[PDB]
Amino acid sequence: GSHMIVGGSTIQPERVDAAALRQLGDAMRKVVGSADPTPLADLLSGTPVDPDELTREVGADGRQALLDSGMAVDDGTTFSSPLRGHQLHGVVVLSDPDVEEEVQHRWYVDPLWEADLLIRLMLRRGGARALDMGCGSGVLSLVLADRYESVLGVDVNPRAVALSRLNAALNGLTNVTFREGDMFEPAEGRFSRIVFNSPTNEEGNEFVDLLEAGEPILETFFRNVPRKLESGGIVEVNLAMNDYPGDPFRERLADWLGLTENGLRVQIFTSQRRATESGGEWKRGWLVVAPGPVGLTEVEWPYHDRYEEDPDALLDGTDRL
Ligand SMILES: NC[C@H]1O[C@H](O[C@H]2[C@H](O)[C@@H](O[C@H]3O[C@H](CO)[C@@H](O)[C@H](N)[C@H]3O)[C@H](N)C[C@@H]2N)[C@H](N)[C@@H](O)[C@@H]1O
Ligand SMILES: Nc1ncnc2c1ncn2[C@@H]1O[C@H](CSCC[C@H](N)C(=O)O)[C@@H](O)[C@H]1O
Repeated sequence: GSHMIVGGSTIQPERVDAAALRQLGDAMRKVVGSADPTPLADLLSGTPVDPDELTREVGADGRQALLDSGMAVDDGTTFSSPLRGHQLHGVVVLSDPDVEEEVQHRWYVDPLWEADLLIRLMLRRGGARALDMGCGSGVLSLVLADRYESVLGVDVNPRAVALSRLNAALNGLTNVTFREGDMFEPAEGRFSRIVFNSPTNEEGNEFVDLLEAGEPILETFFRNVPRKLESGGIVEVNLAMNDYPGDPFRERLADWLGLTENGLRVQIFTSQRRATESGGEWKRGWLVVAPGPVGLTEVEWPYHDRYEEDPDALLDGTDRL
């Protein structure tokens, strides 16, 4: 048909018993991320697999649970999966494979481009109630679930809600809730923790799709953050920022947050930057709202480079700062 097919597959965990899902999840903990792929690990890496082999490893029920949830598809001979398995930070996560923009369905889910990294940037603290805006595959929500009494994930992509729910089910996590909706609209009450791996990269002000929504989505997030955040609470945001001549991002951010009016402390840790036509600058960085002296600070923290060199060096970094 048309070429934008990756990310349109039907995902339906509610079609399977939660016990079957937690068993499949247990099979996945054994083999996903381990070299010399078993049948199940190779299925979750995108290779066609004989169901005979797959059956010996997860059972006949496990084999049906893969088909009924949509984790696998029966060609005729073999089984294939439209998703990819990951195992990190104590959790097992499925998501779409990493592929080029041009073959991305409008419901394509973040293939975990920065999730492992952002999880290492996250303050290791815990508390009452966490929110994960744009939760995608649910990966950030599943991690936070370990140190928060409850976690709410929100995404406007109904495929990502289904996938998030599947992944929670695979890990047998019971304190995680996902809702479909537009930004804060289904997030009732306040939160002691808010995390946002934002849909922003090189699109500037332009809305391109659900993964690159333009600066307007950041303005909405940050304008509404003060009424969503508990006193003493913590916001963390992965984002792309654009500085234009006489028009720096950090100032637009201050207005959105009502920085002085709300008494907020905001630090931006900038990791990558490149000059643009307009004479201004593109940045990628990590923004944290946390308690302390009212104001906005910006530092250079090349955490993308230090990640390539030694990932565990990033643990408790924002705490040290
Ligand atoms: N190497 C090939 C890949 O290159 C691009 O991948 C980008 C990611 O997009 C970007 O992720 C960030 O930008 C997304 C929007 O682009 C946001 O939604 C997301 N929250 C945010 O973390 C990473 N930082 C860097 C990576 N090079 C393409 N997009 C992708 O199709 C392609 O396979
Ligand atoms: N208006 C909106 N309301 C809620 N989520 C939105 C949104 N617009 C885009 N998003 C979501 O924001 C997510 C950004 S990608 C990050 C996904 C996941 N948290 C991870 O780290 O891997 C996407 O899933 C996208 O669907």
